Amino acid sequence: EFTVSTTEDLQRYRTECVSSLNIPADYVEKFKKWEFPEDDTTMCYIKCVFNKMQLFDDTEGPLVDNLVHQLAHGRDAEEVRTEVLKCVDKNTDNNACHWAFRGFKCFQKNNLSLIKASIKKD
Repeated sequence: EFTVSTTEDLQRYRTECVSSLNIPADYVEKFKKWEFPEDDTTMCYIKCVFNKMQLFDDTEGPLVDNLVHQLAHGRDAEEVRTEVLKCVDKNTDNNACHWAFRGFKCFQKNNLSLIKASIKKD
């Protein structure tokens, strides 16, 4: 089942991906600041994190229902879906790392932020 990711999920996934991909220390510092070079190391890191957040599958590609759940904060879901779908394409160069990262870049361009604050009516 799909659950939305928080900052703490992201921190755990970063740690796991850094370990499993043997990411160099200097990349880790950038990643902690949410700064992402457009190189293979970084693109495969983004795929790894999106995999773990169930936002991207290496065969099916971007996972739209899950992305909408992650992005919408329970509001304007059909509008969010419209925006997400603009960012969905096929694996045109047969590199799942590039595929995932292309999605991410399109999210950034369209102001679709996967990790946002939430105000709770207490």
